[PDB]
Amino acid sequence: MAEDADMRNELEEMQRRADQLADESLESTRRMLQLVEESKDAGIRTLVM
Amino acid sequence: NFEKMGIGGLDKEFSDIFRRAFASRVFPPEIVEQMGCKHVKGILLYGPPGCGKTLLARQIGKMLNAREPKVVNGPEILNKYVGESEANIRKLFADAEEEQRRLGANSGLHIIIFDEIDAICKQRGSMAGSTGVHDTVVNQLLSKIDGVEQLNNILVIGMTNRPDLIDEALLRPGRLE
Amino acid sequence: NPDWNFEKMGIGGLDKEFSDIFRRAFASRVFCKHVKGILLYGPPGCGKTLLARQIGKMLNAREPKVVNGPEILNKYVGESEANIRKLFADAEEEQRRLGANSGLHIIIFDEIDAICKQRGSMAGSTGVHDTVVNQLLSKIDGVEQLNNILVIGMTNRPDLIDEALLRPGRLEVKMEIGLPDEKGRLQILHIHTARMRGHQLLSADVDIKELAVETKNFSGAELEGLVRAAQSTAMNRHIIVDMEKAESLQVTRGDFLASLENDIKPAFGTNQEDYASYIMNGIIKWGDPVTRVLDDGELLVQQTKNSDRTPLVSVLLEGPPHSGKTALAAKIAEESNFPFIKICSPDKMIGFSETAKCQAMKKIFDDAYKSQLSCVVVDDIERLLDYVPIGPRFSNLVLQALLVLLKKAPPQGRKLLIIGTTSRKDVLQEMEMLNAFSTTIHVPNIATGEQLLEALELLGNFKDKERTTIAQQVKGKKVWIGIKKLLMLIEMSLQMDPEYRVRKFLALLREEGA
Amino acid sequence: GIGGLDKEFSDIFRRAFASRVKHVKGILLYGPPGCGKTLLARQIGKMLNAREPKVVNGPEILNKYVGESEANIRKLFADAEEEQRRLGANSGLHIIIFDEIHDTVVNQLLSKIDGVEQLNNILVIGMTNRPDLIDEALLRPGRLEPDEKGRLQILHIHTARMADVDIKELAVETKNFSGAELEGLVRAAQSTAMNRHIESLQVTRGDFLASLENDIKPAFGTNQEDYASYIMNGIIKWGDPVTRVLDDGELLVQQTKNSDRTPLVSVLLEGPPHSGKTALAAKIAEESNFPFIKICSPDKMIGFSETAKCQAMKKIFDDAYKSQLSCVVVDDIERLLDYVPIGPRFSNLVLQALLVLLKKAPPQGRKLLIIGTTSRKDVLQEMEMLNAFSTTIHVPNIATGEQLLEALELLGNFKDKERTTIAQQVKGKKVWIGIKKLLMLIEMSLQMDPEYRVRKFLALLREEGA
Amino acid sequence: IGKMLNAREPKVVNGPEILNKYVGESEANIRKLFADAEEEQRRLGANSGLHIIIFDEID
Amino acid sequence: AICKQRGSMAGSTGVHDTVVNQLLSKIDGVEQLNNILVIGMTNRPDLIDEALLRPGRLE
Amino acid sequence: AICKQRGSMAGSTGVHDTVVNQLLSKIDGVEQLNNILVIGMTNRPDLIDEALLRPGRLE
Amino acid sequence: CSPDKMIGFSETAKCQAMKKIFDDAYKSQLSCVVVDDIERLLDYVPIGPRFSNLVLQAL
Amino acid sequence: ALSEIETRHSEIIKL
Ligand SMILES: Nc1ncnc2c1ncn2[C@@H]1O[C@H](COP(=O)(O)OP(=O)(O)OP(=O)(O)O)[C@@H](O)[C@H]1O
Ligand SMILES: Nc1ncnc2c1ncn2[C@@H]1O[C@H](COP(=O)(O)OP(=O)(O)OP(=O)(O)O)[C@@H](O)[C@H]1O
Ligand SMILES: Nc1ncnc2c1ncn2[C@@H]1O[C@H](COP(=O)(O)OP(=O)(O)OP(=O)(O)O)[C@@H](O)[C@H]1O
Ligand SMILES: Nc1ncnc2c1ncn2[C@@H]1O[C@H](COP(=O)(O)OP(=O)(O)O)[C@@H](O)[C@H]1O
Repeated sequence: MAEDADMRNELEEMQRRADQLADESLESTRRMLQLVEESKDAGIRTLVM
Repeated sequence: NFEKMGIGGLDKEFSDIFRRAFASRVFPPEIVEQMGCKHVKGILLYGPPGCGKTLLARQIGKMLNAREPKVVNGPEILNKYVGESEANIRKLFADAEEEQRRLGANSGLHIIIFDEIDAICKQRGSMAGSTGVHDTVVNQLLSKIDGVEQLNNILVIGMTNRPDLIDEALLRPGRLE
Repeated sequence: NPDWNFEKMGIGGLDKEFSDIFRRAFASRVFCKHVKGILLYGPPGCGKTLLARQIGKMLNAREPKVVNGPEILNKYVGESEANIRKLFADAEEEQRRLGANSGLHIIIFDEIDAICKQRGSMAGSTGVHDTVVNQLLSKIDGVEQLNNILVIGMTNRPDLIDEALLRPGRLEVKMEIGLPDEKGRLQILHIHTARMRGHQLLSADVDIKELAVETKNFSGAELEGLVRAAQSTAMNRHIIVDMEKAESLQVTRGDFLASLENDIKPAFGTNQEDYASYIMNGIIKWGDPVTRVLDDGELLVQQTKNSDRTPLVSVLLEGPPHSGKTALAAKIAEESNFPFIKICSPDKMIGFSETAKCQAMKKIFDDAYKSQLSCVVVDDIERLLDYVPIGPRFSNLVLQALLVLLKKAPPQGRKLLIIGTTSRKDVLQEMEMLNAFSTTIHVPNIATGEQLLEALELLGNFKDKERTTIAQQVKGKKVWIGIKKLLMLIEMSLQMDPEYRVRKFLALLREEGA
Repeated sequence: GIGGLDKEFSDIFRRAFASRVKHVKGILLYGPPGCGKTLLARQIGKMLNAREPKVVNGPEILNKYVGESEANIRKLFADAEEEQRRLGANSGLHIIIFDEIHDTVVNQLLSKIDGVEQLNNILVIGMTNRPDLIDEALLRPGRLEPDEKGRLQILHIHTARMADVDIKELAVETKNFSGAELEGLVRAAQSTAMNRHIESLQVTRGDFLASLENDIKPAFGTNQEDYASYIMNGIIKWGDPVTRVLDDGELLVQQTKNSDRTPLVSVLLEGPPHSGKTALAAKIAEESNFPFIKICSPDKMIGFSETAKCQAMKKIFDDAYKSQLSCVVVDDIERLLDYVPIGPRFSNLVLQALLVLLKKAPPQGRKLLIIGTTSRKDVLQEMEMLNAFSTTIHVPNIATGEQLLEALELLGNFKDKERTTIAQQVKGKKVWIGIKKLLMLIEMSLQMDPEYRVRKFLALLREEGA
Repeated sequence: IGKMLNAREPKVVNGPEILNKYVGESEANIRKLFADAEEEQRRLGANSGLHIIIFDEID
Repeated sequence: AICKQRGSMAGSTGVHDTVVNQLLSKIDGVEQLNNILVIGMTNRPDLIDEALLRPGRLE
Repeated sequence: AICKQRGSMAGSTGVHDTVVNQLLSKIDGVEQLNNILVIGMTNRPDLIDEALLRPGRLE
Repeated sequence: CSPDKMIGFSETAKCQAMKKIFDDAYKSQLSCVVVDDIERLLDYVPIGPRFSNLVLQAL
Repeated sequence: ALSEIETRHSEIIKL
């Protein structure tokens, strides 16, 4: 031999990102954490009143 | 204004270049309308280091043409993802091909400057040390320049210490005279 | 499939090959399995683009798809393979959906070099999808044979791709366009000069017919590029301070001066042959022996030209040093004006392993074997095989890689010759290679003063007064001198003064001739 | 049902089948391409079982192996084990054949054939034209311890599918192509005469016109023959010595055929230079027609290292052994040895190789006649190589003008009239000439003017000292 | 001099730091160095706070 | 095995001599990093490059 | 093959001289382990390095 | 050190085995070394007399 | 599954 090979290689990016907006789905599921608590919080105390 | 400023040497070479590759630019439009002569696509100049080439390669295209030069530094195009390499060159010619489509006869003459081209472009049939096809951005280049779509009103200049390692397939006239 | 008519002149490269592929390619599909694909190579391209654009101009009555390079590729796994099925689905759909077998849909895929490695073994360890040949391969022929559409290819360097994928049935056909022949290139400039010559302004005294032949090995755009520069030069004269002003003048004529100037300086062929370093001053007849040598040399050349019974003629010319040996071989070679002749010389094999020095010589003789005939020159044999008499030592490998090649016959039906030259015959006897040489020539040195004076007259260096001064004493040495040195020492004495030549010249000459 | 190939066929079946009738895992056969591999694989499988299901596997054996194409490579074997595990009472055999043979599949294939679980009672056979490509593990003991009538069938499938070509030319001219790639020109056979810029010209007859090889010549046929070139001019019998030499040589090639205790026979024939003995030996070799002939010529290996040159002679010479019997020639051995007189120097390894060859016997039965050409013997007398040789042969130069005139009469260079002039002296000078230099000289003499042809001929025949 | 004589913190590469398994990112580290002095010159013009680079065992 | 002389000896540029450059650049580099001792052990010491053995890298 | 006997000088250190170093360093190295047994097999007992088989490494 | 065991080595590979054992001998207070059958160790022939000079020089 | 990513967005915004 008396052989040195030092090499590099390249990447294939994974799928599932047609557009970044997809993470806005998380902004949705934030909102259905946002839009859920006050329903019961006023529901049970609406039963109280 | 050129006003014979900044170079300080090699008036011979400057004259030959100017007449060779700016004749198409300088003439009044009718004269070549009788001809079929296109613009030259690009040129290449080399020599030993410290010999004054980057000075001129600034002044040409900095001062001489009404346009903003596009610089590429040598490897800066390169990135690991297989299509981002080429997808960074088309970034360069997109302006000049789309305004070519729009306005055929004349355009703002978007110029690219390669620099230290020997690293980025060498012969396709050498994979030693690379073990990659990615030496073959060049194929995108010369299939882009004249391509199936011929593009006029673009100028490009190469700069190298090493002239001898380039695939001469893109050195043939019309691509680099 | 072919909707419309066309005119062939546009490529102007050759019409034999365009007809040949026209014959083979289109015969099945216009007026057996039909042609699904082609590829083709030329080394500088030399018009690939024009060819593809022009048949695409003709046939489709639509735009075919173009690829710039690898652009199929993308980071997203599989979308790189989505990009190809994008265009193939149209043809596939049309075939089975529409069913008329209308094959106007064809594509130019350029630079197969880049997209495909032969099996993927090239470039060693790569991503599984870093190279996909299998997808588009399977796409075209894999599921079922597709005869409705045509794929085209361009490679300047085919050899990378060639072994794996060009096996028959994917593409059995492969074609190459070579650089122009002399009339080919004639019509190349003709088409380029059509637009100019269609206008009266340009190209007076054009003389294209000698311009072509002035280009030995040139190809394609450089010929075109000569015109680029030739206009640029005539366009230069009027371009004149900061502002370089060209006032409107429609008087401009590309003259041959432009082409002549822009012949040498701006453009360089890939391969060229010159005699300049070998010929400083030509040859001047210094008497009958030079003409004798050329007489029986041309006799020999006609012999090897007409006669098929002895395909080889083993000849050399020997003489003492500095006697005009090498240039003479070059001139006889030119007078043959065979299609292929190469000058072998150790100068170009310098500082090489003797194995490399023979492996450079086997090459050129094979290149010459490829022609129907050729004449090769080998000079300074003794220096090629590095003889030194101090004790004999030389390269033996060179000897025999010279020798047996003298004795062989190239393939039957084509004939050839060799010629060699050296400063000595004696070691050649003892080294037993001149037996192999069939014929021998003695090139003499200058033996006598009278013919010397005659040679001086050809040079015309010395005026008649001093020629007469010479003529008294000069006779009686019966000199052993060779001419190359003659040329040297005349100049050695001229530089003393024009007045005093003699004290230097003659007293310097007496050192020679013992 | 395979013409020829019976001894190899004979031995192979017993050893594998006898055990069936530890059991062998597989048997692998290597044959040259064009051996009718497909029929043999079918024939062997059919013989093994009445109705064992025949399974065919496609050519692309390997794949990426990272979760795709590994299960399928695994699955075909996997199916066989399912029957095997189910039936344990008696022997069960399934035949799987992979025709015309990355990381994981190598390891994976080896594991399936031999495992912790034995997985025996099944066999898989691979047949391939080339040994080296296939995996190393198979070779070690253990896991794997043209046909021109067929080409006529290639015709009567492809050609019969569609004023014609001959019936048989395109079946016996196979040497440059093969029918499995011959599908371009036959399809072009329309295109041949069709391209006349031709609404319809009257329909064709299937017409065959230069559709024979030339439309698409590139092909694989391994012809490996260039015999004729060495003899460019046929040898003319000019003298009794010629018939002597020829008959004395061919008695050797004849007595070898019935010989015992001389399977090799060594002869060296020698003459002075520019006396043709290279075509002559090629002629006598032509004369006795053998299965195999091969020619060791300095021309091919020019400029090669000594260990490459000897290797080349082995490489051809063991092919000659693998033939049942054949003669070979080695020419110009002064050059093969890299000899030069000025100081003695030569290639020694080639010498010693050659010399040991001349007495090395062929393995059991086979025999050869080796000949070699020598300009100069005495060199060989000093190199102590001559004793290994036997029955050496002096081929002389022309001694006499009678033989000369008769020789050029056989040729017919000169008209009898002009031949008179040179005939005027038959003895007047005496000759040392060999045929090659003479034949070279007559051409230049004729090239010169008819006045001076014989005039210059005589001058130059004298220039070499008569 | 770099760190005590003059006012900046110099960016220093120790021998090879640059080199990377992926093409182009090794070289990109070069311009990660220069791009803090590059813009600085861009938006202060000629007058500027000095930037320094120390290579070592550059051979 | 790691570091043998780097002077374009021991084959082509040693055996990946970039490494020893990085190392002796690392220990004596532009930061002092005064707070460590490295042990090293060989049966064939003479091989090692004088650049590393000098006083202050390893005295 | 791998355990051929290395020899010490600046040149001709060897082609495979760097596999053995890790082997022996696993055997008798830092953070000794007593959990192991290892069998060498060969037909060339004289080519093996003498330190590879010294007592404690292969006793 | 005998030729018996060092058969077939090329010249330098003999030299290094010598120098190896002698450098083992320079590590002990008293060393008695043997060289048997010298004339075969440095190969000697009367005919066209030839030998290995570097072996001699080393010795 | 860009169909199901876009639905993972859109249907759940409807939710
Ligand atoms: N001919 C010249 N006239 C005026 N200044 C010059 C000249 N040549 C070099 N210089 C000086 O050097 C600078 C130009 O550098 P130069 O052109 O030599 O780089 P280069 O030749 O491209 O080096 P390399 O070819 O190695 O990239 C100028 O800005 C100036 O400082
Ligand atoms: N036949 C001739 N008559 C007159 N002059 C000649 C002749 N041949 C050559 N010359 C002159 O001699 C010169 C070349 O000599 P040549 O190259 O043959 O020497 P050479 O072959 O190198 O000699 P050697 O091989 O012994 O070194 C040229 O300048 C040329 O003008
Ligand atoms: N009857 C004949 N006797 C001798 N030579 C003949 C005869 N007939 C034809 N030849 C010619 O003699 C030539 C001999 O070439 P060959 O290769 O034998 O050279 P050679 O004599 O072996 O040269 P050398 O013996 O010096 O090596 C052939 O070209 C062949 O045409
Ligand atoms: N008549 C002609 N024949 C051949 N080439 C021509 C002709 N006229 C012009 N050319 C030039 O040849 C070039 C095409 O070369 P091409 O085959 O693309 O080279 P490459 O394969 O190296 O890209 C064009 O740019 C064009 O200017």
